[PDB]
Amino acid sequence: LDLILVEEYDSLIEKMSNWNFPIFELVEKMGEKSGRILSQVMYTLFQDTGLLEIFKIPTQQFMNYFRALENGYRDIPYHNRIHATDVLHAVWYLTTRPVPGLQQIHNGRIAYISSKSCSNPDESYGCLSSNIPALELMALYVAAAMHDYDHPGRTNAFLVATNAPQAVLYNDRSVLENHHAASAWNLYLSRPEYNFLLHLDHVEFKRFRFLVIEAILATDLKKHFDFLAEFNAKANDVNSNGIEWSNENDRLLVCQVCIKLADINGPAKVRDLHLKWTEGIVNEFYEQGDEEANLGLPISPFMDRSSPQLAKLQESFITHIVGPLCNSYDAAGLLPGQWLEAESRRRIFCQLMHHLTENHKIWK
Amino acid sequence: EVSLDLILVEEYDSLIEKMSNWNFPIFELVEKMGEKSGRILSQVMYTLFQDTGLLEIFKIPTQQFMNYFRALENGYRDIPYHNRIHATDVLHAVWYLTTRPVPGLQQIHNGDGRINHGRIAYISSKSCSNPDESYGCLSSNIPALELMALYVAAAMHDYDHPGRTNAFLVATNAPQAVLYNDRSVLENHHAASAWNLYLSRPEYNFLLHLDHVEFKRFRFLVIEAILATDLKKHFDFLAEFNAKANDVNSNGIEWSNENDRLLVCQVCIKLADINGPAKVRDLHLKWTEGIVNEFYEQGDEEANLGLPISPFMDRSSPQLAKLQESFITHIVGPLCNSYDAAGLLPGQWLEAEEDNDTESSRRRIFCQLMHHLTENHKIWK
Ligand SMILES: CC(C)Cn1c(=O)n(C)c(=O)c2nc[nH]c21
Ligand SMILES: CC(C)Cn1c(=O)n(C)c(=O)c2nc[nH]c21
Ligand SMILES: [Mg+2]
Ligand SMILES: [Mg+2]
Ligand SMILES: [Mg+2]
Ligand SMILES: [Mg+2]
Repeated sequence: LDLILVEEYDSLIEKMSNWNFPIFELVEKMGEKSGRILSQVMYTLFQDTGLLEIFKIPTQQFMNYFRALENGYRDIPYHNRIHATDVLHAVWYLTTRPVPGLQQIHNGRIAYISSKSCSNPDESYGCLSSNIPALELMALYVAAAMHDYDHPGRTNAFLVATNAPQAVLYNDRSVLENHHAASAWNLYLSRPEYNFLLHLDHVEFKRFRFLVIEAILATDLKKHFDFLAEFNAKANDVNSNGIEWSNENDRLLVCQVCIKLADINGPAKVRDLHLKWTEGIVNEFYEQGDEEANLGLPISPFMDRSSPQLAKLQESFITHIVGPLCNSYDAAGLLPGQWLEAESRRRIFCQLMHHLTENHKIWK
Repeated sequence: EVSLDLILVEEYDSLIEKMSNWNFPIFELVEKMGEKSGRILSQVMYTLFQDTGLLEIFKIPTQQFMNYFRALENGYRDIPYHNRIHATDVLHAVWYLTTRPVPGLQQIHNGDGRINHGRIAYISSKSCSNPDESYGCLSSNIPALELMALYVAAAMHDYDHPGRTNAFLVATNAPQAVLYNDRSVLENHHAASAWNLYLSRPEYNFLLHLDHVEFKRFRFLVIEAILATDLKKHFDFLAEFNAKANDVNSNGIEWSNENDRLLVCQVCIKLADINGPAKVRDLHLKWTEGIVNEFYEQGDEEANLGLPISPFMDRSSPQLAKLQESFITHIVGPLCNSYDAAGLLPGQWLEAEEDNDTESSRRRIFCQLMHHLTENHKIWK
């Protein structure tokens, strides 16, 4: 049994080491225990990261909370625990793997993580794990795991339009996003057997909670262009200055843009995966459409299964949302990739940047 | 009948006449009402909505209006400061500030039985009017729908206040602070609560004659006003306001810009929410009393919880003078100046449009609340 469990860990880490991690396959391998995918992946990553040790996190409470958090994810076509797991894997990968030419100032007193499943080929590379303190990256990983907690499979617009109690409760501002963060943090405080951050002083915990909220609320698309604008003003402005990883604010922004990219990574994966996710999103949209119909309301754009515009939807999405975000992130040179020759006065190859471009074509 | 209708009119004219003054004697009204004093807010709201014409503009049914505002009052807890009386005071302030004559204010704007949704309505106070063309009032630049939202927001900005600060709630990990992720915890609760109350029952629906567009906008405007009363964002609003209105490279206002209009409206409740040290000594002190008493009530609970008593909240070690001094210096002070610099403050010209004293925009103006502020400041230094 001991060896059997160790084999499973090495197996997973090997699978997850690919940006195009076959998450749907894992779902199958787990079979009936499929519902514990988010907690299992969280455990595996917190180990590979070393966070469990860095913050003396008791294994029991950790699993208690995340096993609970998982059950909070409804059984809907897209915004479910599998999505959360995917978003988690993405932020982990994006802040762990080698980034061509990334200058690592804080190159690992504040603790810094380092994935045991990869390392920079040489000084020509770098990674966020070396510029962003472990506390902050843990907030990101946790935020990712709870960012779509208890999603109803409906959009903020729908909630706001139908004057849903949840929308009235939050004054129509980031309705879902607020509810995700609040519901999850509430769950955490519900029982003492969930408190896995007990070994953090009131100071650290206060900040950790802040960071987690900031990350989750940044996943509200209505604020997409504001983050993007703000991120570029700091990172991609020849009259500005790089980032200054020694700055909390700058670092936070980097983290927010990172989770934003991870939440909508769909079209930046291999076609196989991209289509599987797309199928989920639209099926969920069509359900929302059938309701608007039943409520005698105008069906929202791209949500009418009788008059679909799947390609127009995806083409539009990539063009206006994921695309510009990816470029900004790429321009800041934070995207993991690899050099092409033996010489940023050199050609790099960004696998996800490539996937995005190819996918855009299938929707044109 | 007539002997009953003629008496109802008298009360109206009285209240209006009394409110027609920046230093409206609220507490005197509280007593004049005595046992029916629990309905100050609903009575003032109704009165002000007639003085402005809002009842007619949006064909607001009296029954549902009273129904809702009566219920809204009841939501205000019986605490030392954040109570229906404070609400009524703030409501009166925004009403006054956006209605009385303002020296040199541009009038750039629109100066039967069916509602014409094609035309943008503007309200006009019956209890006053611009002395001459040298004066302009805010109600002439900000559409009725927007001012009505400001007034309604004032009436609900502190709904169900617990008498505790946001910091307190965040620190004690109150269920409400968790719910709103420590962001404008109280302010969020006020708006969400009042709105939930409004949609609670059909007999509260007094806005039943606004089309979906108008309602949607009204709701948005109200929330924006209420949430601006969170002092944590005080300096941010002040900064932004200065950037537009009066700064080195300031632009102006352009009342045609919805955003600028909202900013002005927000800076208004902002001021009206803390008008205390800008009223006459009498009123200023009476308010100061309520605030400290409440601050102390908090300090007590902080103690019963084994928490460090928050600054100025320890009654067995008060620092009232220091408190007010600082507040009038770092908060209300800079706000009034900024608002004054933009020239949006009611007031009156000192001299004739001939101030070229060779024997020594250009003429002199006297702002009542501007001086009250300088005076009250003295009695704390
Ligand atoms: C689900 C939706 C709010 C955002 N979103 C997304 O994240 N991915 C990956 C898509 O392909 C997509 N297509 C439309 N909307 C989309
Ligand atoms: C009540 C408090 C949050 C703000 N506040 C206020 O509104 N007025 C009028 C004061 O004099 C005052 N003094 C300290 N804090 C104050
Ligand atoms: Mg989401
Ligand atoms: Mg998501
Ligand atoms: Mg308040
Ligand atoms: Mg108030």
